[PDB]
Order: sequence, then structure tokens, then C-alpha cells
Amino acid sequence: GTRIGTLLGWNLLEFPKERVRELQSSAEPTEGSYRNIFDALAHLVEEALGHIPHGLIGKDNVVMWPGSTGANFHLPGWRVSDFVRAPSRARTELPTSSLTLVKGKKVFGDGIVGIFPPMPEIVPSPNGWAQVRMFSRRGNEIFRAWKGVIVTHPNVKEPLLAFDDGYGVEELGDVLEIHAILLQTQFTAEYTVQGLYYQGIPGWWKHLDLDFAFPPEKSRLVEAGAPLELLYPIAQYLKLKGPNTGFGGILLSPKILPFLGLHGLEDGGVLAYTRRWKPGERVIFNRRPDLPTGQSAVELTYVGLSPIADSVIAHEHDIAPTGADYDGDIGYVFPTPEMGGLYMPFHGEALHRKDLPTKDYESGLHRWAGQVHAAHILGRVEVNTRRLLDAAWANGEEVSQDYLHAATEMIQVAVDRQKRDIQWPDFDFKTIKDPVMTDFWRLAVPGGKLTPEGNTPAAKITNRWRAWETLDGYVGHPDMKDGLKPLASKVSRVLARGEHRRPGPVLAALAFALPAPEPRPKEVEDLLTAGLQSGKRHAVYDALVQMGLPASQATDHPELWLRLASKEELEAVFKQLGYRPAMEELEEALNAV
Amino acid sequence: HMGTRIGTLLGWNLLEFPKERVRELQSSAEPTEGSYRNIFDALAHLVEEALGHIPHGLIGKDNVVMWPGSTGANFHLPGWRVSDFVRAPSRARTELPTSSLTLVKGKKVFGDGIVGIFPPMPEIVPSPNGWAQVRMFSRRGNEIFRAWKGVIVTHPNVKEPLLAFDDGYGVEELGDVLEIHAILLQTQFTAEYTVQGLYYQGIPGWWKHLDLDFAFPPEKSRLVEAGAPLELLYPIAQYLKLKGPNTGFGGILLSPKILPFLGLHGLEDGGVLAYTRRWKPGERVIFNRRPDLPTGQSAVELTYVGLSPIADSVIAHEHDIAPTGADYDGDIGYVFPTPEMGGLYMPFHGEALHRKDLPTKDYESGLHRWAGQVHAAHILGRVEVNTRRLLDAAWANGEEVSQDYLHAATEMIQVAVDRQKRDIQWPDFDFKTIKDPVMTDFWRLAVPGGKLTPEGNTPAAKITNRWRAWETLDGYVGHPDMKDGLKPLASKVSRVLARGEHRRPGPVLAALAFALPAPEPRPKEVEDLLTAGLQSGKRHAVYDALVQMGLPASQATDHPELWLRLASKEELEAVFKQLGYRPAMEELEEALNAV
Ligand SMILES: [Mg+2]
Ligand SMILES: [Mg+2]
Repeated sequence: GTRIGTLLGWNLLEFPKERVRELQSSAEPTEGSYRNIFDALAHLVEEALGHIPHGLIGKDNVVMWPGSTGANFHLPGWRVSDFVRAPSRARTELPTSSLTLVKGKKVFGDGIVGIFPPMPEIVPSPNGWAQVRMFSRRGNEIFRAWKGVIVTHPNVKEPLLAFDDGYGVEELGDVLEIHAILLQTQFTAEYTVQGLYYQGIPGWWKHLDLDFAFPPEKSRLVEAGAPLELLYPIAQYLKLKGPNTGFGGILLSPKILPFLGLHGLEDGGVLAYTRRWKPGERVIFNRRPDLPTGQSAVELTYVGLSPIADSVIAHEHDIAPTGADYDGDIGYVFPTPEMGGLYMPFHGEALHRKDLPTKDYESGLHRWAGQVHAAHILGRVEVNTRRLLDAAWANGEEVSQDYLHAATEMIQVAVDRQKRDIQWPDFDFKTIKDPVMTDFWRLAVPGGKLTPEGNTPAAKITNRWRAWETLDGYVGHPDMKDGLKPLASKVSRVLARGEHRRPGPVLAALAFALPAPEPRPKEVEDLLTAGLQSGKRHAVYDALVQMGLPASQATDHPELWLRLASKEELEAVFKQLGYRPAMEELEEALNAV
Repeated sequence: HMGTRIGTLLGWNLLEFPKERVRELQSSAEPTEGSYRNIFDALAHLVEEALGHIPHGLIGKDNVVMWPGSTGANFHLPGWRVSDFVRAPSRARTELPTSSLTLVKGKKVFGDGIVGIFPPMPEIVPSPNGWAQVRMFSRRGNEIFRAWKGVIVTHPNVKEPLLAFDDGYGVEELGDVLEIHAILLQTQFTAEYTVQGLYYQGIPGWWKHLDLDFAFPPEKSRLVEAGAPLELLYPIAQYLKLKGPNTGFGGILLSPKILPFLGLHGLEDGGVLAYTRRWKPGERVIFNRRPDLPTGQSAVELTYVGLSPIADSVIAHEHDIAPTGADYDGDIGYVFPTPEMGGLYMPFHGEALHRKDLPTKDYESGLHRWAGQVHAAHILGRVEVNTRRLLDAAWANGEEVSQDYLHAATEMIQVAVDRQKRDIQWPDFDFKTIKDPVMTDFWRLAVPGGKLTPEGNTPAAKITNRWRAWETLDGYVGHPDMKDGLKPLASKVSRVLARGEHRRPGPVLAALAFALPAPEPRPKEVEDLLTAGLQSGKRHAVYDALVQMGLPASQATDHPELWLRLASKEELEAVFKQLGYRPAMEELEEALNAV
């Protein structure tokens, strides 16, 4: 996994994470505010490179350009962005002579670019898929390029490609180069804050609970009855959970089914790679982002199994309001309210405006600009709207549906502006002069996912979960705040139970209790010495884990040792020191008075 | 790193005593009952401390000891025996249900040391027609009832897992798994004349046929091949070795008794099969099984009668190779040309001295055995060195050691080797000694161990000295013509040493630092290891890790020593051309070929 553009010989700047984010917060839905961030970005590239390098494109912080090591794209400069920046997690090659060029726009469904026979060097299943970027190539010439997903089935004899969904010019290279940018997988399917704000069942907050998430190293300690001291700080292992969990697959069109040699699918109906539902059962389909109207959740019928693994098949017409396409979108399927779900199906009228004045961007920098600008406005509308629902619910009221539609319209023009220069719709931002429950959730659940990504350091995670103490100081729904109190209690006992249980004494103890280390190579003696004498124990410990050092040879390095020991070795030494299993302690804290 | 002892996979604990109070404790040991009982004493007293009791089940060899304790599988056989099963590296593991096995009866049925004839088993043997030297156990829980030591072979024509029941140790009762540990993986073995070999059966004037060569480990070999400067090979002594006029063939040693079980016909008396086309059916070859014994009885003429059905192997009759001492429990068989065709070993025509039925009792414990082993290991060495030493005093006048005496040394050796399992009564032996600088004394310096292929790593300071020993030949008493013949070789060695004496690597390493472009961007963990090494002066350890974890070269260019180890053939050639180095191999050639 390094980037597709690099393998095509492209330059790669990586501007400071912070320098764009500051520049952004001067962004408004105005032509000027664009030309603003446009100007400021121009002279951010110039004060790093000296010049405006020909054919440059950018995402956030990342900028990219060919130089002349860089393979040439036979397509508008700004389009090229979609192709270069993605990781190349796996590669393959096909001679242009093997391909059937099935013709038609959106033949396979709008997003799917190839229906192939098994290809186990990009898709790990016969029944599989991969999200890809694919080019038809000369030597340094790239004539046509496809972005989207390809599927794979035994019944498929010859590789088929949706030619008219390509990007370059008519003529075609002599080899088709395919880069898997995302390997086949299911996706974790949990309710989100946005989702719950926009379409949650009445009193949905009532159904949130605390849970524990241990990475496999730590989960081994927990399973063997490691003392709670070894889990400090317990906050880094906390997460919220919903009353239940969804299914999440890549999203495919029924248009593929004929080419798989299979019959199609009724209107109002869904297939997915799971037996969790019986054919005929209703389910809630969801595609993200959740939009303020609540329109990202629709009720559809589970009609049976998908023939492609890790996928949901649904008609374009059935999921149109949710904004779904087939070029990498994930479909999530949740239980309906009646059978315990937290998302309510959308029943309102949806379909927003047909067209606004639209120019392309003038270059790829123009695009990068628009992108950066738009991204801010997106967040603005998002947060503002959520805040407004806070004030509204506080004041016994509700945000009028017309306004949610207006917000929704801004959000999706924002998303479209990652692509083309589109005129913003008119939209008043109300602004709130109070701390609202939304502000709490941005603290407690940054990004809205109940699954955190534990980059945030030990220092800060405890503060995050300590925020649960300050509910009263936030304005929002009376019943939300009051309903959330038992959960804040639970959080609180768990935190308190671990507050002063530090690991250092247990690490010291294990050093004394464990026997002297068995004989080990001098390269190991030497690494461990190197680590200790310089304060890089952790790098060394990571190395020895990777190089596969055995536990018996690590007993003078308790932290290392804990990472190599077996279940039996851990159990044994914990018994010796007579530690109370952390989980027993944690359960008691959860259940307590 | 992974590869760990079968014992430790079984739950057994382990200690390593220093190489000091083993080479110290033993080095006062005599062919007497009491010399044993005082090596046993100071051992049982050396496990006294460094541990609590003397743990029960305890076994050992040299400076290493192991015991079951809390876990550790419990073996349903004599404690002392178990030594032979728990000590070896488990290089690969496999499991068969006890209902899959067919059990063939009679001792030595597949030949003495072969324990299984099996269908292809790709978990332990790479070749469909392969082998592996194994310990296998029949298992319950921590219950190990019966265990086999020896070789298993593998052939497509074997349909059912065939196993030599009555060769195993323990009780007739059988667990439900058969657990197999491959302790040596199918390989050919490197086949070269040894010093002891040439002392004991060397062609007349054999020393005349030794020469200088280079052995570069792959890392250095990459360098040399890309024309690294001689500076980067310092000290060149660590790459020197002696070489024969020719090389042998070396394979695992199997009994023709296996052939019926592969659906094949057996083998004529006096014949060998081997996995090589280097000989034609008809041709004579010298068969050699180590250790080379003083009688000369470890080399015997046999006829090559065709291919072995099994890869990397030699097949010959217990019958025909029994003077050599060989059986099949992992014994290697070596096959060299006959004298007529350039061989340096001479075939033995004589009576083999293999005395039978002198008082034999067991060891009582397994610490007894350990004691026995350490005790014996020394007596063995002294006899072996003593006997070679006398050959020097003798050829020095113009005499021979009396063949009778060679016979007695041999029988002494054989008992040493046997005393490693059982408490066997020592033979009467006379240690007629010389004290003088003898040529054996030199060989033990220039070629420690006897084997022309040096033992891996000895400190770089000392290795230059060892090859310097060739200066001091005259200091040494023995065969005139040996001493005199070797002069051009002692010269060759000396030219080569001198060609590289003061070409140190420091300067070249500093140049590569400057010549190479700035390192590409590297993960923090890489940055961290590199500073760790730097700050503590342990960079070589750090480099070993990064090599092992597979860092790319473009990221290591500030650490030339590391860089040299990651770089491609093309990348090396390139910087060497830039710095204008003269290829080392050219200079090394010149040093060889000069008047
Ligand atoms: Mg999309
Ligand atoms: Mg043997």
C-alpha cells in the first residue's frame, strides 16, 4: 500500500495538516470566498515549490503532479485527481485483447465498471468484488480510465468492461492496468449520531450503552485475568454501542445479474450476502452521509441472497433519495423499528433540484480549491443544522422540514462541488449562542461513529469520557439529557474504578516473579540493550514481536513479555501474583449501585 | 528466532550453564569409574545452586539441562532415555490420528534407525520422495506413551502411513495422536575430506592436494560479485578456507530394507544407491561415515549400482558399512571418488575392531546420563587428539603407529560414543604421550574441528591470527614431506593476507555515506531503531532487525553498512562504478597467482 499516482511516477507534496484547516474557516457559499481560498492556495504551492506545476491536482493537504516522470493522462487535468491519490493495495494486468467492451452508459449500473471471472490477485473470492482504478495503457500513455467497482463470478467466462463509463478518448491502449484501492470486506454497521439526529426512533438515546473494545493484544490479557492495572487508562477501551448491529456490504446494481447469468429482482427489493433475514422480511436501507431530512434511511424488502459476497444489491430507483451510487458506496441494512431498529424509514417527499448553473473547473488546482472550500461549508451546514435541532428540541419545538430540505440541498451541492463549479443555493445560517448537546457529542463521539479510531493519546481519552459528567451544562432535548444519566453513571463508575490503578507496579512485579530469560541470540541481547539505553524500548519491542521472539527469552522485559506469552503462561503468572481479573472488577463497576 | 527445542514446546524448562564450568569441570577426567563419579558429583552440586532441588526427570548434554516440572509432557518411558527426544530443534511439526497408522512389526524392520515409511507429507518433507530426521510421539494429554527417534522416508508409492512399531520406546499402549517433529529437514550435506580423515586414511602425500579458496556468505557474496573494493572484505581471513582437489556427495543414510515397501527390488551386496548421476552403475566409490576412526576403517569401497528412490540420500547395507559404525538414525553417508579417480581417502581392507559384551549397566537417573555424556565427551577428545599427535612423533622419524595401537584407540573412541547412552566399562588403554609442538597441534589452530569448512563466526581479531599460523610451520614436528610440501600453500595464504592487511573498510563506508542520495522518508519506528543503535553503539543489532523486517534500500542510505545489505545487484554495481573501486576479486586473484 503506497499510492497509485506514485507508481505512475507522480510527485506528491504533503502540506502541513494544520495549514489548510486554518485557511478553510474563512469560507462562505460565495463566488468570492471561493476565489479567496483559490488565491490563498495558489500562493501556498508557490511558497513551497516556486511555481504552478503543470497539471496539478489536490485533495486536502495532499497535492500531486506529474513532472515528466509522470505517466500522461489523455483526459482533462481536473478529472485526473480521481485516479492518482488512492492507495494501490493490489495490482493486476489484462491485455486489451481479452476484454469484451460491453457498450452503454451505466450498463452494469452507475458505478460498476467491470464484470469479470475469478481474479484472485485482486479479489479474494470467486464470489467477490474490489473497488478499483483501471487504465488502458501504452508505455507512458493512458488513453481511457475507469473508476468504480468490479465484481467476479464463476459463471462469468470472459472479462467484460463498461467501455462508455470510461474517461479518456476513443482510442484504447494495448494493456488494461487495474489497481484495487479497496479489498473485499464487510463493513461495521452501527448507528451514527447524525443518523440518530436525523431519523432516530423516539427516545433513541434511551437505547445507547457502554461497551469495551480491546485490540487482540489487550484482549489476550483480559481473557487471562490480567489485573485492571494493566488496562490503564480504561477509557482507551471504551465505546458506545447500539441495542443491535446492522449488515454492511458494497453496493451493487441488479443490472449486473443478467451478466452473472441470473434472473433479476423485484421493485422495492434488496439482496445481501447474509442469512440474517428471511426472504420477505422488511429492513432499513441506509447510505451515508445521513442527510438532515432523514431521507438516507428507506424501508425495502429483503428478497434473498446476493450472488456476490460482502454486498447489497438494490435498484437505483429505490435508493435514489439516499444519494447512493455503485462506485464504492457502502450499503447498510438495519432492522426496522418494529424489530428493534433505531433508524426510522423516510416517508417524506424528497427529490431535490434538477440543475443549477454549472461550469467545470478551469484547472485541477481550481478543483482542489473548490474541494477544500466546499469541505468546510459541508461541515458548517452539518453542525449548524444539528445544533438547531438542539435549540429547537430544548424549546419544546422542532426544526421545520423546509429548513432540513434547504440544509440537505447545501450538503449535496457541497459534495458535488468536489467535482465541478456549481452555484450554491441560498441558505441562511442561524447561529446558536449556547453550548448544545451537539457540542457534547462532538467531544464524546468525535465524527459520530460509535467506533472510535484510537489514534488519540492516553492523556486525552480520559478527558473525552469525563465529558459525560457535564450533560446538565448543555442545551437540548429535556428527555435526551435526563434519559442519558444512567449511562453517564455507568461511564463514571468504570472510569473511577480504574483511576488510580496504574500499571507500573504490576510491570515491576512481573519482572521479579517471572524466571530469568532462557538463552537468546546476541542480536537480541543487543537490541534490548539498545532500546533501554536510549528510550526506544517500544520500537525494539515492536521489532522483537515482529521478528517472532519467544516468550521464554523476554521475561526481563515484562511489557514485551506480555505481548509474546500464551494464554496459559499469562494465566499462570497472574495466579502467582493473585491479581483479580480485570473483567470481574469491570462488570461489578458496570452493574453497581 | 522461531525454531525452539521440542522440550520447550512440550512444557519443559531449561538452563544453560556457562561454557566455563563445563570445559573446566570435565578437563580433569580419566577412563576410570571414579573420574565419572566426580564429574557426576560436581554437576549434581552445580544444579544444586542456580536451582532449588535436582528436579525429577532432568536430562542433559554438555552445558545444557532440561526438566519437566509443572507442565512438560510426562513420558511413559525410562527418564534417562527421554534425553534423546526433548533436546533437539523442532523445525517443523505435523500430526496424524492413531487410526491412520499401519503398524509393521519386528525390530530394525525398515533398517536400524528408520522409523516410518510414509506417503508424501508436505508439512515435514519438501520432496514427495523425501526424508526427515524426526522425533515422533504417541500422545494423550500430557501423556507421551511411546516415542520414536530416527528417519522417516516418503514415497508416492507408499499408500498407508507405515510405521516401525517395535523400534519405539515406552509401553505398548498408544495415545490418539502421532505428533511428529522434524529436527533436520531434507538436505544434501557438504562433502569434504576432514583432517582426521586424511590422518587416518589419506592417500600417500595427501596434504599436497589442499589449496586456498574463498567462502563468502550471501551478503558479502552479493558485494564481491558487484565488484565491491577489497576494503569491504576486511579482514579477508574470515572468508578464507582450505579446499580438497575435489568434493564428495553427502546424503542421509538409508537401508535397502525400505525398498520392498516402496514396491522396489532390493540391492546386491557390496552396492550403494545414491541420489546422484555423478557415478555410472558399475563404478566404485569410497563410502565414508564419520567420525573417521584411527584404524582407517571409516572409508570402505563399494559399487554404485544406481539412483536412490529417495532424494538427498544414500542406500547401503548395515552389513557393508558396519566397520564405519553407521546406522540410520540420522547418520550421514559420504561418497568420494576412489584414489584411482582423484579421491584422497583410501578404502579399508582389514578386520574391524567392534568388541561386544563387556560389562554394561545403565545410568540410573538421566543426570547420570548427562554426567556420563560430559565425562565421555572429554575422554573421547583426548584419545582422538592423543592418537593423531603420536602419528606426528612417528612419521617424524620415519615410522608408523603400530596398527595394534590404532585399533585400541578406535575401540576406546567407540566406547566413549557408546557411553553416551549406557554406563559401559572402559577398556584398558595406554596413553603413550609426547610433549612437543606436533603438526596435529598446528592443524587444531589452522583448522579447528578438522572440517575444511570453518565454523561460522569467530571474532574478527582472532581469525586473522589463525591464518597467520601458516607462518610458523617449522616450529612443528611431524612428517618431513608434509611440512615441506605445504610451503606453497602457506605462501599463498600469506600473499592473500598481506594483500588486504591495511585495506580497512572505514574510508569506503564514509565515502558511500556521501555518494548516496539522502534517504527517502521512513516510518518513525525505523527512525527510532536507528537512533537507538546510534546512541548505544549497537547499530549492527539494529541493522539485523531492519534487514529481517525488510527495510528498502532507498531508506537506509545514511547507514552504509545497512545500505550494503538491502541494495540490489544493480544499485551496488552503480555506486562502485561511481567511486571507481577496483573489484576485490581482481586483487584477490592477483594475490593467488603471484610468484
Ligand atoms: Mg459515490
Ligand atoms: Mg547412529
